[PDB]
Amino acid sequence: DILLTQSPAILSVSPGERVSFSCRASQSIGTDIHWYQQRTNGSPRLLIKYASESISGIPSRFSGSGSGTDFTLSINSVESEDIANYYCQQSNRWPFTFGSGTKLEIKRADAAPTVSIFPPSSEQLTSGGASVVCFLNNFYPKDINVKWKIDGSERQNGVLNSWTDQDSKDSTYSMSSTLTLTKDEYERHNSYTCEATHKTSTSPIVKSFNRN
Amino acid sequence: QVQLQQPGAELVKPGASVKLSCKASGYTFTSDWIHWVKQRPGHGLEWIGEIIPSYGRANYNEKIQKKATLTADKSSSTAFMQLSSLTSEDSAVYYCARERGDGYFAVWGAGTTVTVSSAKTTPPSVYPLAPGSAAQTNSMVTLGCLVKGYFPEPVTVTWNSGSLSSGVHTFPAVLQSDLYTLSSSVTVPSSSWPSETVTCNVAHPASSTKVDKKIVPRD
Amino acid sequence: RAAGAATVLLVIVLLAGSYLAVLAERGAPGAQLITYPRALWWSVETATTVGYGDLYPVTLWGRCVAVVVMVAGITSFGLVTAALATWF
Ligand SMILES: [K+]
Ligand SMILES: [K+]
Ligand SMILES: [K+]
Ligand SMILES: [K+]
Repeated sequence: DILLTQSPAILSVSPGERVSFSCRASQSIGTDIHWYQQRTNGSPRLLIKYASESISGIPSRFSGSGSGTDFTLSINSVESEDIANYYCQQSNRWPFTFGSGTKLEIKRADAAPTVSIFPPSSEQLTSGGASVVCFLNNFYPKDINVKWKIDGSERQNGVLNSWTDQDSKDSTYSMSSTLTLTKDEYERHNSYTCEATHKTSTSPIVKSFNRN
Repeated sequence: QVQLQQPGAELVKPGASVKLSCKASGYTFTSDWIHWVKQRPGHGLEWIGEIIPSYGRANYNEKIQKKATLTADKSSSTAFMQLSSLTSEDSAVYYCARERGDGYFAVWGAGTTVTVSSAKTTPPSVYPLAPGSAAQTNSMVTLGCLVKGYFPEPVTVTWNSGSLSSGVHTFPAVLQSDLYTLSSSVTVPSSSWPSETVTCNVAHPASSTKVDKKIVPRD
Repeated sequence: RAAGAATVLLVIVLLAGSYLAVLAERGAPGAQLITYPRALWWSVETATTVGYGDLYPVTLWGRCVAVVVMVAGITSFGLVTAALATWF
């Protein structure tokens, strides 16, 4: 069966710059190669067919070239919406096979995170549970640290974090940090604070609120 | 209109089997082939097999253990994939795709998330995330909703029935004690809220549930 | 000049063939005769006996389909050839 090699697995480019994805077939497949785009949580979408044929609905920005064993998918002037995984697929011989995929990463300007802290809802408290949620939104680079403090004392237990993939809207990243406690544990504490430490600042960005 | 319709999710206990469906619409030709592709989280696309509805013949990827059996109903324009004796290795998103006999997948279904686990189904609890009384608002305000205690994946979160897309971030779910939890973020001009309503819609395919939660300022 | 009778018969065999050709050939690892458009160009150089080897079958049935296109094609061009000689 035909092996499709896509290397590098990750490609980093600056905004508006031209980028080229590589696809090499283990044997000659003429121009029987097709390219698909798959955004985070989305289904694959056909971009180019038979190595270089345009698909209606796809931005002119996208183009393909090559024949034989080496193929290229190019994007003229990359923009945020192009952030996604790209796969090649061959139909020269049975069975059809897919390349392992290349992720497009965009290197934009640094951006400090927008921090928001939210007290648990009354609806949740009514169930004997209390979740304190903190959003660290639209920052770059993605490297970032979050710290929790209850009544001035760092807290670690009950904290779960989640990081999004690079956003196809503005090339930034976001992170959520959730401190879950029982209604009781929550009732015997005054202030809850979330602190974000990011490259954009020598000092942490802090948001707090008192249960009263 | 949606050319290929697939159910959102299927929970299967280890060892049991499940039959996935793919309802097709739009032009149909005797030369159409319906393909199935498997994709594990964080991984690539794997071809499973294909079937030609007009004749009923199916072919399968020889490189992998055969878990699927493909069939098709011409009268209902529906293709089916029977997966049997599943294990956690079979947990993944399964897409169906249509090829006009010319080599490329013109269109794909939204995919069916299959989870192989002994755990039981559980609808999510949706809680509001409104700023505290001491939070200073800028020209923009950030709101959200907490979706926890659901199983299995996935859940789809939209704002104002989908009319609100810009300024929305839905974080990947985290698994703890056989239950998932995630939050979704939305940012709108500070002046528009609460004057203009903001509601999140949470759909959980596995439990056939969809609930709404209006986000209003704290008391 | 009932030659058009073969033109009819063959053009069908070309299509018939190209459909089965892809159906018989798929599933067989390495076969390239696996999409209608091309299979159709195959069926022509085959029925016209030109056989370039750019494409061809490797599965017992694909080969059964072949043998049938060839013949019918040889037959077709024969009658269509014979006819052209009479009225000329
Ligand atoms: K010859
Ligand atoms: K020859
Ligand atoms: K030859
Ligand atoms: K040769």
